[PDB]
Amino acid sequence: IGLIQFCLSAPKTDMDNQIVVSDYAQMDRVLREERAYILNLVKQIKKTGCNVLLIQKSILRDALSDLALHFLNKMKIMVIKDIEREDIEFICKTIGTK
Amino acid sequence: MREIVHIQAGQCGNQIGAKFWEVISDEHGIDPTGTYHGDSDLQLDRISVYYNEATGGKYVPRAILVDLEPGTMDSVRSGPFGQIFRPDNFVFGQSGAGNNWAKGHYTEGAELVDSVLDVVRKEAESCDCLQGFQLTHSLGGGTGSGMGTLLISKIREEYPDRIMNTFSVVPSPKVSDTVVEPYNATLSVHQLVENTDETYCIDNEALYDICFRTLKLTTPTYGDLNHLVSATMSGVTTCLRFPGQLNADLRKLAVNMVPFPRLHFFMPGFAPLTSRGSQQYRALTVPELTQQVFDAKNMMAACDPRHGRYLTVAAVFRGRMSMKEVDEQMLNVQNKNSSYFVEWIPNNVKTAVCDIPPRGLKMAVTFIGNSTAIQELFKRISEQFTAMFRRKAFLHWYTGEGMDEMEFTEAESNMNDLVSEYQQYQ
Amino acid sequence: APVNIFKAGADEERAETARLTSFIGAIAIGDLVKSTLGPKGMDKILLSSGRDASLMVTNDGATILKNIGVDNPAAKVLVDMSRVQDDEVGDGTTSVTVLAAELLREAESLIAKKIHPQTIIAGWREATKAAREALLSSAVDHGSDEVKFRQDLMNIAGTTLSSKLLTHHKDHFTKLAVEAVLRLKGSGNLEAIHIIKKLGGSLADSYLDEGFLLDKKIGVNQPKRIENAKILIANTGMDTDKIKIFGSRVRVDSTAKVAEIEHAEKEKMKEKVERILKHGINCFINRQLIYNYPEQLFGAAGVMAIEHADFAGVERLALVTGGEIASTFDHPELVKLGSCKLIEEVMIGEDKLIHFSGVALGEACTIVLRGATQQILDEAERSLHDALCVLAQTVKDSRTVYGGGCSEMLMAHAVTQLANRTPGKEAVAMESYAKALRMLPTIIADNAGYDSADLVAQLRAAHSEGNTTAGLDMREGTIGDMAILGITESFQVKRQVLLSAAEAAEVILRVDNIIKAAPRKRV
Amino acid sequence: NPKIALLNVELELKAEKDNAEIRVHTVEDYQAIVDAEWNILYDKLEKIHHSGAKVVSSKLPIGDVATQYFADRDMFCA
Ligand SMILES: Nc1ncnc2c1ncn2[C@@H]1O[C@H](COP(=O)(O)OP(=O)(O)O)[C@@H](O)[C@H]1O
Ligand SMILES: [Mg+2]
Repeated sequence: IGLIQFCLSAPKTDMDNQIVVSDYAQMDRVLREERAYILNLVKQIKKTGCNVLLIQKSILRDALSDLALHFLNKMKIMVIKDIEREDIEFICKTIGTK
Repeated sequence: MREIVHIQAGQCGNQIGAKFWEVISDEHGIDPTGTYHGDSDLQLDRISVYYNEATGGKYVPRAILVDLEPGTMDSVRSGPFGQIFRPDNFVFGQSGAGNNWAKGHYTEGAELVDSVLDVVRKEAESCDCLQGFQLTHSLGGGTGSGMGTLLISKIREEYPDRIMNTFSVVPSPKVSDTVVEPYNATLSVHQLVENTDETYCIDNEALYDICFRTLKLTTPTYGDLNHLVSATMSGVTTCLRFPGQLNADLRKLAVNMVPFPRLHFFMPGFAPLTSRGSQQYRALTVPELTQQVFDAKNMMAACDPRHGRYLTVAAVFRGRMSMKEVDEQMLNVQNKNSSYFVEWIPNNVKTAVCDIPPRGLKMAVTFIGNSTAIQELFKRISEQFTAMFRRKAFLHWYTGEGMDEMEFTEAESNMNDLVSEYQQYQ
Repeated sequence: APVNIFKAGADEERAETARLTSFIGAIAIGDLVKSTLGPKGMDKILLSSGRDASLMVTNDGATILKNIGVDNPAAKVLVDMSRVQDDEVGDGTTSVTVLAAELLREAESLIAKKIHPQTIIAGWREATKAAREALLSSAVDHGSDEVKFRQDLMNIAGTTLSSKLLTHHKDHFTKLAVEAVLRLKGSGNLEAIHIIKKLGGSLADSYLDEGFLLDKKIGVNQPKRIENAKILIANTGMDTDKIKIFGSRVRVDSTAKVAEIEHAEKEKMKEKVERILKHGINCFINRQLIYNYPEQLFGAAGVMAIEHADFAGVERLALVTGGEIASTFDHPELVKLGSCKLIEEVMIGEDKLIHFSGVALGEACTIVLRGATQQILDEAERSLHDALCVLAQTVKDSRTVYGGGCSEMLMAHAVTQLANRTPGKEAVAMESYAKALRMLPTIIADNAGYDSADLVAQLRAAHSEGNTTAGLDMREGTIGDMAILGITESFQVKRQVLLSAAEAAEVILRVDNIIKAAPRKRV
Repeated sequence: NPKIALLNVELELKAEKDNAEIRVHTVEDYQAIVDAEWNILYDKLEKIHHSGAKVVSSKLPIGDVATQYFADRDMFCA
């Protein structure tokens, strides 16, 4: 079991971020690079050796996107969302995660 | 230039439209029988936008009043300053709509809308540069949905490129008038997201609790209802009717209100809301009125902005004030309450001001902006549309005039597609 | 002005009901808090009509008058008088209210004697000038020989806490109040003594902590206790900085560059934590909130992280550890760190608090008030606040006078000696000033149930021939020596009782017309 | 013997054309824009100076910057 406080979604920063599209092939470089971004996040999770993920409940941005949900199901990984921020003290003392 | 012809079509459109010109004739100082009573170019320059000057000094409002009822529009004939319009801007209808969408399109609309288009043509002769049209109607009305949906489609055959700023009175989730109100609300919006660009949402029955709690009215009526709606109508057309530093007409409002053209349902409102006795015992400052529009106490519709997220925020102030304090106050809310605003827009709240004070109030602001508050209201309309159509209740009232069972199926598929259209960024 | 009234909804009165409403409204304020004066006086319970009434029992006269909401115009002068007495010296707010009311009660007796009210004002100015010389000549200073000054400080806290709810706790709460100001070793800031109120246990279970207590417990995966640590606090932002450039966006051409920017954002947030741990610390206190990304960095290095203590909580940690705020981390040789011995977590009332045991240069305290109900904890906090404020000014002004009714008989004797050396116009006003000063030992004697007609008469006969330290003994109900029993008060507290009551009674007595305007929203 | 300058201009720092968007790409040019906003206002004050106009009158408001500049150069404004 691993407790993850990172949001497996599209890349966004705390500052205002925008994508400028001014080319025909630039629309292909937006969708295919977003799929290659979260695939490096799933393969970093899968090569660690965990099977149960506990994602903290995010409010500002989306914690687990629909693109990230499909890669974690093919890696045979049980994903649990909506873990509250006040409950992470009880989880890390019980299972022993960080 | 940039002339706008006003079309008040429907039973609820003429009641709002009767007090819509009472605010414009009082703020501009336009005499109904004289020439003018203005003071400078803040009021006398923008007369030609909404009025056509006749020979001699008499001003005529660019307004078309459409109604399928003789008795309803007779109050705007010789009532509260209703003798100032053109005589051909009083198109009566001897056959009532009967709160039916199919009757106003195929029976009443097949014989009247060729004559209603002639009134827009005669008004456009005095327009040197037509900016667009506005349309005030209702979803729970027969003429507002019959002569509001068919009129907005035939006007695109002659004006395909001009902008549109429709005003829609949404039905109430609290009380109901008839069981065909989910039928009339689904059919009118289904042809409204097709080729329009602006549509507001005003709930009249939701304002009865605002007048009872805030405006201190014991027994409200329709006369007290349309008073604060006219303050919301004048707040949007403030920089359009008065010059200033933050120049933003309807052409600049059509772009900076919607990032996407389909999700064009806004939530109008204004601030402050004072009674007739407690108004003079209250001071109005810049952070007082700017922080009141975001709460749920200043909404014109039965919605909840405390569980939603906005996309574009525009505010127009009334009075000579320092507009640099508006941007600094709203930027501090975007950092502590970032779940309610947009994360990639550095200036979400736009600024607008004029130098003309309103009637009664000293300072006043209006709230124009879209959010996900229309998403929770569109689910209740499709919920009532699902239970009535599955039993096929009262379908012979619609299919007997020219509709079919496949007409409601396509009206249900795309209206539920609009629910998933707002469900992406929620 | 009543005849042919030129007002709309406003009314007034001149010289008939003006002084009538002023004397009724001021005596009823003084007779209200009359039963709360002295070491045997009862307390009041303040309640509202509803809508979160929030009952708050108080014996101090300032907290009673600031919440009652008197509608009388002249009574608001005595209400505001007790507010200034709590803000300056923090004691004698009940004593200055009865004394200002007993002056106007004697001024009501001069109504039927046809005495001019300006003669009473000029007669009381000479009476107050003679009363300042009685307290100034009887003040006992304390310079060197500090073993008698610490005994004198316990007599100040023993006199203040005797008139409060802490009656049979003078063996404990006196040491909790004297040693709290004694651990300040400087200015009386009155904010380093953080009082924590917890339910459960009796008032004898309350204690003064040798270190410091805090909330917002140490992280998630961080150590709970580090021995011999270096405490470094901060007042900087940890995550989601948005650093001081309003109108700055990330305008890129592809989503692969957004992944490089957000990795560069987390590298600069990691580099900020790496500049913190170069000092060689084990604990971290931030005034702002600490998010999840720097929390993992402090937990991996074995460093504590206390997030969002208080705005004034980092000031108490800076006074109890001997460090600095250190909001910028770019010079490790110019940042002073704190010192401690144990940062273990203690449990007080089923709540884990962070105990900073064994801190160096600890000029801050933490009083852990434990009571039976919340009404006792709200009363014992105000009772300790009325005791710590006098000791914070006694260390700045070491002049003390003998209380317990002894100071008022010395003040009334100096007025009576000069009342016989004046002509008969102002001598009657000075005799009423001396009778009002003798009412303050009369209210204390009658609250216990003693014979107030004889004990004040014995105090007047004692002070007439010697006996400058003779006062009222409330223990047995007789006359005793105040220097032997050890019932003393501060000079600045007793001076503000005399001076503010004479100035407030000067304002109300000089009012001959009360013209009240038309109120708003009252019909 | 003073000279009076009658103006219809704003002597404030926040004089904006209400539609200007200064998009910058680097921090070396970002500081040059902030230095340019002060040099626009200070160039107008140098035109009022070196002319003898010790008394300045304007129907438009004047901020704290141009008020303190005339106090250092011993000039009056309104
Ligand atoms: N041990 C004691 N012996 C005699 N008198 C005492 C003793 N303790 C307190 N008093 C008297 O009780 C009075 C309490 O006054 P208090 O209500 O504390 O005034 P304030 O409200 O201004 O603080 C003091 O004036 C003091 O003279
Ligand atoms: Mg006291």
